Amino acid sequence: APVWGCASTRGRSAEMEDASAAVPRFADVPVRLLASRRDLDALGLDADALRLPAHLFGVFDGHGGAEVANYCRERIHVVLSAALARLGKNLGEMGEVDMKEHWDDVFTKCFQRVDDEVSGRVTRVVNGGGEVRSEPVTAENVGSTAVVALVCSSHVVVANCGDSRIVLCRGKEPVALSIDHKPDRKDERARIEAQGGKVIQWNGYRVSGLLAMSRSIGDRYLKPFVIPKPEVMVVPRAKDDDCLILASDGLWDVVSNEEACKVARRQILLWHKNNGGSTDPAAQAAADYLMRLALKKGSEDNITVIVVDLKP
Amino acid sequence: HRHEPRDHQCSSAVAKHIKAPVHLVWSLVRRFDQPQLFKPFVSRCEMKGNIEIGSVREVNVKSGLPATRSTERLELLDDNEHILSVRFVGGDHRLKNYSSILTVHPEVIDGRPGTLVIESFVVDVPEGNTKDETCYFVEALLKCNLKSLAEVSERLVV
Ligand SMILES: CC1=CC(=O)CC(C)(C)[C@@]1(O)/C=C/C(C)=C\C(=O)O
Ligand SMILES: [Mg+2]
Ligand SMILES: [Mg+2]
Repeated sequence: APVWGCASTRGRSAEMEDASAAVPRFADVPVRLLASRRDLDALGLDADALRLPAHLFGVFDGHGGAEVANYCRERIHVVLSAALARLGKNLGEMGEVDMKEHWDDVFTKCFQRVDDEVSGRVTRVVNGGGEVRSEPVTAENVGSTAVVALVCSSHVVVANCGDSRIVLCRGKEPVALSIDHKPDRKDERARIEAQGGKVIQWNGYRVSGLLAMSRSIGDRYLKPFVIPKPEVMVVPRAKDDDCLILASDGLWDVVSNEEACKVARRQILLWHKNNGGSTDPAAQAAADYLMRLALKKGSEDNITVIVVDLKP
Repeated sequence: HRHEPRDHQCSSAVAKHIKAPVHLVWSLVRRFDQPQLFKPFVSRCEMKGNIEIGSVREVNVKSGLPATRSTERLELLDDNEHILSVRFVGGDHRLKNYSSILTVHPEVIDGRPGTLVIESFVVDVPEGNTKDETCYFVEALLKCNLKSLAEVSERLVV
């Protein structure tokens, strides 16, 4: 049902700490978060009973280790899918509600839940029942970005935590769907300093002079300055839409938004002109191209690219 | 623990109570060739020869930091008086002329034998920063190290 490609490499680094997830039909989106019950009652349709499939895509740039990025790959889509089914029922005996504010809650409480599992603040289930673990997943200096996009036929919902990024090409011109959580961002400095922390310029603006981002999963040794709260944006799809690009800093450090969009469209069209849970050859070709464009431009970091085609 | 910071330098210290006997803690601190035994930020460490004054370890740190490698020389290692002094003499980091002193002391904690660890340092203030920023940067790392030291120590008692 969903058309995507994923290119991922160790790159010129000794170890791989990037992780990614692409889960088709991972959940059904409660339509009550996309449209009001009254508008649908006027058509005779029951918003609570309406089925709309969604897909999840995620990129997790680990730092200090791969274990938290890997844990995000394995748990976010599961925690999220369960929250959406629970929310779908609680809307039964509920009235109208702020959809913006409910998308914030479900993604925030989801990221917060994976962060709480990673740090040990809650017990977590292994071996699909029977086993439980309560000790932290790993040391307190390991973390990971999380940029995830929930995709259905009518909307793209985006949740970002860290300096990974997702970019939408709408109308052959790029649109940033996330804003990097660099610690020198005016509002992030204000937040960190209000907490009693410091944003120090130390080979780049860093929290406590250490971490080059203001939000992430894990990294409990930098709390409460570094936090897992994501920025959520709900983006109605349009006839203009070209594609979706999720990537780690391994790509965005050497490729601009404009360039990443231009190359993605071209590679998808380029593949269709020459040719009149599995990946799509055209999106894949755009993902492999963007990965190699990052290596050919001198990127020394891990590189992870997901391309999602928004047209056919 | 008396350092004399020069005009172009800062200095501070951090302490930690460990619920383990001195001999147990110090057995971990003294292995100058394996600081990854308690430092969560170390990924690799190389050293030739016996641990002795003048020994040099080449440390590689994990990702997510402002640096990747430092070269460190053992300045002082007293096994009767539990003292360890290290100096950073190379690397690609911004801690020039870093020097630390670490000591372990016996103590009674909750009716059992325990340990107090004290670590102080002096380092040049890098170009563009303040004494306060530099001390904050180091204390955050040291507090984390002594945090890890306490965990591993208290785990060896069981
Ligand atoms: C954690 C880290 C990051 C740097 O930017 C410098 C350096 C690589 C030296 C360091 O290993 C510093 C470690 C410190 C201050 C103390 C220690 O280890 O006892
Ligand atoms: Mg990384
Ligand atoms: Mg990276």
